[PDB]
Amino acid sequence: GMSAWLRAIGLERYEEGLVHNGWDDLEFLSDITEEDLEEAGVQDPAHKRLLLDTLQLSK
Amino acid sequence: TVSEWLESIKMQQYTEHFMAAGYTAIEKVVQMTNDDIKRIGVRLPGHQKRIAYSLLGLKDQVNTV
Repeated sequence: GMSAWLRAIGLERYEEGLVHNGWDDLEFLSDITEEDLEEAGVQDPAHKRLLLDTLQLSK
Repeated sequence: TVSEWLESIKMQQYTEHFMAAGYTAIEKVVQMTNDDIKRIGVRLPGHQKRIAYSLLGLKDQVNTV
């Protein structure tokens, strides 16, 4: 999953939230959209932007 | 195939319940509304969107002759 992934950015505490939506896999989470984010509770602009940053930071 | 859809959206584990509920083929999968989704074995609010959203596309895709 994205346990150590979100750890590097400091979002580890969110993991489980993106688990109840099926984004608990770096198989398709690596190509997640801003739309498919808010559903996991990640509706906030800063949070969405943060996760998008991780897509290129950690990849 | 239903499998490719269910696996691409990371709903892999649902295929089991899906096919068991008679929705083994796309034509039937595009029929089941939101209620069916929740009944077959979907209690997660998030999965209730991953499937529903994608279903909307499938329902429209088959309508696009």
